[PDB]
Amino acid sequence: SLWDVEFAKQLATVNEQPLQNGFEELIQWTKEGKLWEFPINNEAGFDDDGSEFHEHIFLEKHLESFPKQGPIRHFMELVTCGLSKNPYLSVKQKVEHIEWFRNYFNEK
Amino acid sequence: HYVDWRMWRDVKRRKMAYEYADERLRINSLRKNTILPKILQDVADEEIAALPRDSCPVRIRNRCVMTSRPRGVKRRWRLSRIVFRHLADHGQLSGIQRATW
Amino acid sequence: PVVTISDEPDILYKRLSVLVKGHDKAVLDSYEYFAVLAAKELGISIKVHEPPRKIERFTLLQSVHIYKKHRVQYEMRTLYRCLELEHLTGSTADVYLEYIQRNLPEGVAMEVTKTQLEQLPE
Amino acid sequence: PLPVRMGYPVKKGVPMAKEGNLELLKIPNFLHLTPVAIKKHCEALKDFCTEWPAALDSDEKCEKHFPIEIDSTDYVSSGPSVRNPRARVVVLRVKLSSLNLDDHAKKKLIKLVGERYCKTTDVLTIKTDRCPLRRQNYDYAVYLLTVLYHESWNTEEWEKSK
Amino acid sequence: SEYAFRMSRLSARLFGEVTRPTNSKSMKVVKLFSELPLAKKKETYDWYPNHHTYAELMQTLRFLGLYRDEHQDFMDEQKRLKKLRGK
Amino acid sequence: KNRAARVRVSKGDKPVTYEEAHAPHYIAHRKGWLSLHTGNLDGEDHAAERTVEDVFLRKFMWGTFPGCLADQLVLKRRGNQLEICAVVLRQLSPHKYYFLVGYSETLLSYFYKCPVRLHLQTVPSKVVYKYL
Repeated sequence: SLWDVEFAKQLATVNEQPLQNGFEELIQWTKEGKLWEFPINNEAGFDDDGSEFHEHIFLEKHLESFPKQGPIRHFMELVTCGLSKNPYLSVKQKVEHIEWFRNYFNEK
Repeated sequence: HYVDWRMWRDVKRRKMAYEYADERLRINSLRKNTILPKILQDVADEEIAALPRDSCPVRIRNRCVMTSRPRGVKRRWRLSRIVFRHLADHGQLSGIQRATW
Repeated sequence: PVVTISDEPDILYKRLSVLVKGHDKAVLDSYEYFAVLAAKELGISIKVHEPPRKIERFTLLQSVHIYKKHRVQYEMRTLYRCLELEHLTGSTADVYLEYIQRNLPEGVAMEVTKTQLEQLPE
Repeated sequence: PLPVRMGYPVKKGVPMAKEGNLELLKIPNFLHLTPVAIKKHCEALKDFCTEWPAALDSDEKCEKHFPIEIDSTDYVSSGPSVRNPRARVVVLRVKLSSLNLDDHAKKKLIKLVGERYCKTTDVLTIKTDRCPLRRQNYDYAVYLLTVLYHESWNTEEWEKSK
Repeated sequence: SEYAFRMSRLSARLFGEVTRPTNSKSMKVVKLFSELPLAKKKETYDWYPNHHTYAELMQTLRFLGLYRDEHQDFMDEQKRLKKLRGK
Repeated sequence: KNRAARVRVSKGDKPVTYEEAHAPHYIAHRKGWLSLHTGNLDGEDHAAERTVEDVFLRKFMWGTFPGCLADQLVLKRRGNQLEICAVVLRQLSPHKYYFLVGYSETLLSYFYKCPVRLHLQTVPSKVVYKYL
C-alpha cells in the first residue's frame, strides 16, 4: 500500500486548503485553534464537568448522619450548604471532600 | 535563579505555604473557633506550634519584581508604585497620566 | 446561511445590554461610533448616552525616595458607552459580536455584552 | 500609502516625520477596513435575518408572556487565554405577578423566600447559581420552582397562623 | 421566633439546606474547609515566576545565538576580573 | 525640575527620538501610550498577569534583533491576535529578515497558543521630536 500512502499524503498536502492568501491563513489559524472560537462565547473551556441539574445540590441522603445527638450533623449540613453555594466544585470533588471530612471527624 | 534574595525568600515562603495545603487549611479552619469540640482545636494548635518555619500560611507580603520592594505595593499589578511610576513615565501604560481632574 | 439550516425552536432573546470600558476618550468614541454605525446598518432601534464614570484614584507619592509635602496621583479620563440593543434575536447579535471581536480595539474599549432570555416557566 | 503627518511641533513650523510615526502606531490602529470595506463587510453580514416578535416593550407585556428572565451573556476575554470565569452568571428573575395563580400559596411563598416579594411588581429573582454552569443551573432552578409550586398547591396545616 | 424557626426547618427539609439555627461563626470554618483559605490566593504561586525553566530557556536561546544577556555577561566578566585580581 | 524622560537643550544635531524626549506630566498629553494592553483597565480586572506578559514579550522582541530596537513595541490584543509594531532598522539582507521573522512567528505561535507576527519599520527617518 505504498502508493496508497503516497496518494493520501499528496491529497493531504494539495487538496487541503493551502495558504497563498491572508484569508487562507486566517482559516488555518481558526482550524488549528490558534484563533479563539469566535464569537468568544467563553465555551471553549471552563466546563467544570456536568451536573445534570440534580447532582450538586441534592446532598440530603448522601450525608452519613452520625447518631443525632450533637452539632456534628448541623456542621455537616452547613458544609454541604457551603459546597452547594460554591460553583467552583464538581460532584467527585464534593463527594471526596465530604468523605474526608466525615473520616477526619468520626474516625474513632 | 534570581538576582536579589528577598524575591527568593518570598517565593520559597509562598510555595511552602501553598504546597502544604491540607495541613494549614485544617489548622486555620479548626484552631480559633468557639463551636465544636476543642480536642481537634488543641491538636491543630500543637501541630502549628511544633512544626518548623517555612510552612506557616502567614507569609504574604506584596512585593515587586523590578525592585522587590515591600513598602507600598498593590495586588492589581503585583508591583510597587515606583515600578508603576517608572513604567508610566516611559508612556508604557494606557490610561495613566497626571491628575488633571 | 452556511450555519447548517435547522428546524428546531430557538431561544427567545431580549435586550443585548452592552457596556464599553476603557481609558482613552478618542478610542472609546471611535469604538462606539463604529458600533452605532454597524447597528444602524443592521437596522436596530437603540439609544446611547453616557453613564457615570468609575474612577478609583489609587494612592502613590510624587517622588521615589522621600517626598510627602509634594504628592501626585495617576487618574484616567475613562468613559463608558452602553450600546445596548433593545429586543432582538440571538443569532444576529452573536454574529455582530463576532464581527466586532474579530478586530476589537486593543486594551481600552472593552465591551461587556449582556443578554436576557425568557423561555417558558413551570 | 498615506503620508500622514503626526507629531507635536517644535516651535513655529510643521509636525515631525512623514511616514510611520510612533504615535501612529500607538493609536489602537483602525486603518484597516475603510468605509468601502466596511460596507463590503456589512453586505457580507447581511445574512442572518431572524424575525423578532413585537410583544410590546415597556417591560410589561414581555414579562407577561414569559415571566422568567435568564441572562446568558458572552463576555470578551483578554490575553491569549480564553478561560474567562464569567459565563456562569444566571438568575431566575421570574415575575410572580404575571403568574397570578396562588390561592393559598401567597402566604407560603412570601415566607419561603427572604430578600424577595416586592409591592408594585413581584420580582421573584432567586439567584440560583449552585452548579458550575448556566443552562443546567436554570434547569435546576425551574425544577425547584415547579416542586415548590406543587408543594404549595397543598398548603401545610400550620401555615395559616403567622 | 418559634414559628419562624419551624418554617425555616420545614424549608430546609424541603429545599435541602441547614435546618436548625445557631451561632454564625460556622461560616468562616465552612469557607476555610471548602472555599479558598489564605495562602492559595490567585496571586501567590504566580506572584513570582520560579525563573528556573525561564532561565534555562534564556540560556538555550543565548546558546542558539538568538538572544542577548547583557547584565549576566557583564556580571560574569566583572567576577572573572575580580578573581584574576583575587583570589 | 523633572527629567523623567526628557532631555534638556544641549547641541543641535544630536540623536533623539520621540520616547527619548518627553516630560512626566505629558504621558498622555503630548505623548501617547506605548502599551494599549488589556491590563490596566477599569472596571475590568486582570492587570498583573497582562503587564507581566507584555513586559516579557517586549524584552524578548528587543533581545531578538541585535542592536536594532531603540524604542519599545506597541502590543495590540484584538482578542486572539498579537500584533507587533517594532522600530526595526534596515540591518543587512532580506533573506535573513524573512528567515528570522518566520522562525520567531512560528515559535511564538506554537508557544503562546496565539498567532504572533511583527513588521519592520522601513522608514528613512526616525520619530525625532526635539532637535536638541
